[PDB]
Amino acid sequence: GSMGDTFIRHIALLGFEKRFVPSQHYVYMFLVKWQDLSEKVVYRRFTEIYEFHKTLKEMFPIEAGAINPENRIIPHLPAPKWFDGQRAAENRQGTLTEYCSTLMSLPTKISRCPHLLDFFKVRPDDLKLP
Repeated sequence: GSMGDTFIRHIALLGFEKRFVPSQHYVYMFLVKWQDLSEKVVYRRFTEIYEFHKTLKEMFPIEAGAINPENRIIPHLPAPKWFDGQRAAENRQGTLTEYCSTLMSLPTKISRCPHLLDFFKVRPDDLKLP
Protein backbone atom coordinates (compact mmCIF):
# COMPACT_ATOMS: atom_id res chain seq x y z
CA GLY A 1 0.00 0.00 0.00
CA SER A 2 0.91 3.72 -0.06
CA MET A 3 -0.32 7.06 1.36
CA GLY A 4 -3.36 8.49 -0.53
CA ASP A 5 -5.65 10.02 2.08
CA THR A 6 -3.10 11.04 4.78
CA PHE A 7 -3.94 12.88 8.01
CA ILE A 8 -4.76 16.28 9.57
CA ARG A 9 -2.64 18.85 11.46
CA HIS A 10 -5.59 20.91 12.80
CA ILE A 11 -8.46 23.32 12.01
CA ALA A 12 -8.52 27.16 12.15
CA LEU A 13 -11.76 29.04 11.34
CA LEU A 14 -11.63 32.28 9.32
CA GLY A 15 -15.16 33.54 9.59
CA PHE A 16 -18.25 34.11 7.43
CA GLU A 17 -19.29 33.24 3.82
CA LYS A 18 -22.30 33.86 1.46
CA ARG A 19 -23.93 30.77 -0.13
CA PHE A 20 -27.23 31.87 -1.67
CA VAL A 21 -27.66 28.45 -3.33
CA PRO A 22 -28.87 25.75 -3.62
CA SER A 23 -31.03 27.28 -0.81
CA GLN A 24 -30.83 30.56 1.15
CA HIS A 25 -28.30 30.30 4.00
CA TYR A 26 -25.02 32.07 4.96
CA VAL A 27 -22.10 29.70 5.69
CA TYR A 28 -18.65 29.82 7.40
CA MET A 29 -15.26 30.12 5.64
CA PHE A 30 -12.98 27.47 7.31
CA LEU A 31 -9.19 26.92 7.05
CA VAL A 32 -8.01 23.28 7.13
CA LYS A 33 -4.28 22.82 7.78
CA TRP A 34 -2.90 19.54 6.46
CA GLN A 35 0.54 18.31 7.64
CA ASP A 36 1.25 17.09 4.05
CA LEU A 37 -1.16 18.85 1.66
CA SER A 38 -0.38 22.13 3.56
CA GLU A 39 -2.92 24.98 3.62
CA LYS A 40 -6.34 24.12 2.10
CA VAL A 41 -9.57 26.17 2.24
CA VAL A 42 -13.14 24.82 2.65
CA TYR A 43 -16.67 26.23 3.00
CA ARG A 44 -19.01 24.78 5.70
CA ARG A 45 -22.76 25.11 6.63
CA PHE A 46 -24.94 24.53 9.74
CA THR A 47 -27.23 21.69 8.54
CA GLU A 48 -24.11 20.05 7.08
CA ILE A 49 -22.21 20.13 10.40
CA TYR A 50 -25.39 18.75 12.03
CA GLU A 51 -25.72 16.07 9.35
CA PHE A 52 -22.02 15.10 9.93
CA HIS A 53 -22.42 14.88 13.66
CA LYS A 54 -25.71 13.11 13.24
CA THR A 55 -24.03 10.60 10.91
CA LEU A 56 -21.29 10.01 13.45
CA LYS A 57 -23.95 9.27 16.04
CA GLU A 58 -25.93 7.09 13.59
CA MET A 59 -23.07 4.95 12.31
CA PHE A 60 -21.35 4.97 15.71
CA PRO A 61 -24.13 4.72 18.43
CA ILE A 62 -21.33 4.18 20.99
CA GLU A 63 -19.85 7.54 20.07
CA ALA A 64 -23.37 8.75 21.03
CA GLY A 65 -23.95 6.45 23.99
CA ALA A 66 -20.75 5.32 25.65
CA ILE A 67 -19.17 8.67 24.78
CA ASN A 68 -22.29 10.73 25.58
CA PRO A 69 -22.61 10.76 29.43
CA GLU A 70 -18.95 10.47 30.40
CA ASN A 71 -18.11 12.96 27.64
CA ARG A 72 -21.26 15.11 28.14
CA ILE A 73 -19.48 18.14 26.53
CA ILE A 74 -20.18 17.27 22.84
CA PRO A 75 -21.91 20.18 20.99
CA HIS A 76 -25.64 19.24 20.81
CA LEU A 77 -28.58 21.80 20.68
CA PRO A 78 -31.03 22.33 17.75
CA ALA A 79 -30.60 24.56 14.67
CA PRO A 80 -30.66 28.42 14.96
CA LYS A 81 -34.40 28.85 14.16
CA TRP A 82 -36.23 27.94 17.40
CA PHE A 83 -35.33 31.29 19.02
CA ASP A 84 -34.82 33.43 15.83
CA GLY A 85 -33.00 36.43 17.38
CA GLN A 86 -29.80 36.92 19.45
CA ARG A 87 -30.25 33.41 20.93
CA ALA A 88 -30.35 32.00 17.38
CA ALA A 89 -27.14 33.92 16.65
CA GLU A 90 -25.44 32.72 19.84
CA ASN A 91 -26.64 29.15 19.08
CA ARG A 92 -24.69 28.78 15.85
CA GLN A 93 -21.94 31.13 17.10
CA GLY A 94 -21.50 28.88 20.20
CA THR A 95 -22.28 25.42 18.74
CA LEU A 96 -19.81 25.87 15.90
CA THR A 97 -17.33 27.69 18.15
CA GLU A 98 -17.50 24.68 20.44
CA TYR A 99 -17.60 22.03 17.73
CA CYS A 100 -14.34 23.31 16.25
CA SER A 101 -12.68 23.10 19.67
CA THR A 102 -14.48 19.78 20.42
CA LEU A 103 -14.04 17.99 17.02
CA MET A 104 -10.37 18.58 17.91
CA SER A 105 -10.73 17.22 21.46
CA LEU A 106 -12.93 14.14 20.98
CA PRO A 107 -11.43 10.85 22.28
CA THR A 108 -12.99 9.19 19.27
CA LYS A 109 -9.70 9.62 17.46
CA ILE A 110 -10.21 6.15 15.93
CA SER A 111 -13.92 6.70 15.15
CA ARG A 112 -13.62 10.35 14.09
CA CYS A 113 -10.30 10.22 12.19
CA PRO A 114 -11.77 9.18 8.81
CA HIS A 115 -14.90 11.18 9.64
CA LEU A 116 -12.98 14.49 10.00
CA LEU A 117 -10.86 13.63 6.97
CA ASP A 118 -14.18 12.94 5.13
CA PHE A 119 -15.54 16.27 6.59
CA PHE A 120 -12.79 18.09 4.72
CA LYS A 121 -11.50 15.94 1.82
CA VAL A 122 -15.11 15.56 0.60
CA ARG A 123 -16.44 19.15 1.10
CA PRO A 124 -19.30 19.35 -1.48
CA ASP A 125 -18.88 23.15 -1.55
CA ASP A 126 -15.10 23.47 -1.90
CA LEU A 127 -14.62 21.31 -5.01
CA LYS A 128 -17.86 19.26 -5.14
CA LEU A 129 -20.37 22.15 -5.18
CA PRO A 130 -24.03 21.88 -6.40
